[PDB]
Amino acid sequence: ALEEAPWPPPEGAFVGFVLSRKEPMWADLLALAAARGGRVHRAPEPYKALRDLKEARGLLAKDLSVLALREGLGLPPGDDPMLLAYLLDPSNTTPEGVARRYGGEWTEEAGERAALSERLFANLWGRLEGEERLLWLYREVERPLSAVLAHMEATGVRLDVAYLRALSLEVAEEIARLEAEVFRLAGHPFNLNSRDQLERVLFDELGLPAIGKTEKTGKRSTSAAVLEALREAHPIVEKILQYRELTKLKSTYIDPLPDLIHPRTGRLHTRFNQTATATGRLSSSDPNLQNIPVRTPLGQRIRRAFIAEEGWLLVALDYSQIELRVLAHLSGDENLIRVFQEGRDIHTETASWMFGVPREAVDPLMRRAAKTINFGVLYGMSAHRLSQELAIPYEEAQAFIERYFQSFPKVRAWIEKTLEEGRRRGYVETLFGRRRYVPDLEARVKSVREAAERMAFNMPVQGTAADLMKLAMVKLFPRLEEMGARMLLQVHDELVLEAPKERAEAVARLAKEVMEGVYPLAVPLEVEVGIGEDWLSAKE
DNA sequence: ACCACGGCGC
DNA sequence: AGGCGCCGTGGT
Ligand SMILES: [Mg+2]
Ligand SMILES: [Mg+2]
Repeated sequence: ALEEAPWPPPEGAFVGFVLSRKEPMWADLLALAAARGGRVHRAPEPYKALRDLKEARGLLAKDLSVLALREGLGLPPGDDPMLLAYLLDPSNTTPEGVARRYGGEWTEEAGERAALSERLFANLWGRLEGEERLLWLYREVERPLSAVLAHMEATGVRLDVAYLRALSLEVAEEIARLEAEVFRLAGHPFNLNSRDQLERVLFDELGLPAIGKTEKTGKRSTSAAVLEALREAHPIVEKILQYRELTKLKSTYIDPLPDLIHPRTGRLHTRFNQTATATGRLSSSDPNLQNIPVRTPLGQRIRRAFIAEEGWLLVALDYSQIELRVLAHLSGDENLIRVFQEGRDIHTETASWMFGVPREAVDPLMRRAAKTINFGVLYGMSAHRLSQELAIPYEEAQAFIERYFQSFPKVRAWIEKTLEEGRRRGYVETLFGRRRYVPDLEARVKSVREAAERMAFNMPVQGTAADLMKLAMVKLFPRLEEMGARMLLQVHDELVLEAPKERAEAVARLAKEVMEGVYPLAVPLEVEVGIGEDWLSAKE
């Protein structure tokens, strides 16, 4: 019943804190408190009081550690019931949600957050009793990873502001050309960013066929699915798509980046979240690195903005084909495993297995087919979309999917076994036992059920790839710290480091070894490494 | 400002 | 290929 004692707290208290805004690097610490045995201790001066703690334990511990690091304090994050909640069920992604689900309330008062953290931790710890695989993940991956991520977020990355000015101008110049042409074809200016105004132009004024409908507003859609089907019905459609692409790039990944350069540090502090996704993959925000375009040369132009400090270099490491390697491991398909053991081009081999021709006879269009099939099958691409993407009949798409499963029958078996297990147990799991609940496999609606089926056989693969990277980051960090090198960015299956140019080569060698050897699979883990003054130069 | 929403990236 | 972070719009 509310025992309130003075600051400082006994060792092993849980902390609660309130920030002026959600982003710790940019926030003022408004209040700080700790709780132990349900006894709450409120700090009189929060920043001063941070020096009394030896670690941050509690909800959003990593975020307090980032802010402490900004302030020159080494306050590592430790136990956090968010990590436990996320292990129990990855739909647990926010403190508000976790309190709602398991008891208590996420409020705006630091003492209450401290008390909540303590009770939630005990509760969730009990709920994990006997779950040895999740507990292994907590101890070997999640808790130690949180300290790595704190350092990554607090360190940040240098941007090339002169380059971004030049890129901005170039893109602005092309947007203006496209804009003028859309208006010339429409016969009058209008707001190209307004889908409502664009709907009226395309379908009422120009009279084009309206295929699809919006999802909730019930109007004629102007989505790329519609426009693609009309790219010939009128030249304005192609210009709209080009304009949309550039404006999305500019407004998302050019215009906002310089404003994200911190006044104190001179660096951009991408935020990393380890309890955000269905699969266990790390997420980033401000900016979201995952959605920098990867197909287009546009994406490359953004990566070029990320540069090393003067006298340093960036080292970029990528797990080549890790999703397919994991699929090979999980399915045990001996044909797929052989491709990788033999160190062969996986798409050329797939093509040559698929088509029963020698690898020398595989032409680029065949390799493109194999590549699309490889990932189509992984991601649950339909025959209809496959037929669009390769520009072949629908029946030929169907045949090509069946040819793949004939060649890789244990991949077919594994997908069906995985769906059966998910339907039986209500969840699927990764190699390490990270678990995702999949209730909608029972869904009545075809669309919703099929989405659940894709999640069911994607999560084991994606989440194994995720935890391999996360384990590798945990293993690598202490070794980099000792070389005076640092971890900066993680996205997809890639890790970006920064090191003094004198030690960049040795750092690369060390990181490649650690990542390739993180865990033994039925196939080799292969890491592509590059070194450069900017991220584009390092990963090309 | 707040919100839901279309649209789009992965 | 395939839940959500992101942008700008239009409503209040
Ligand atoms: Mg685009
Ligand atoms: Mg929405």
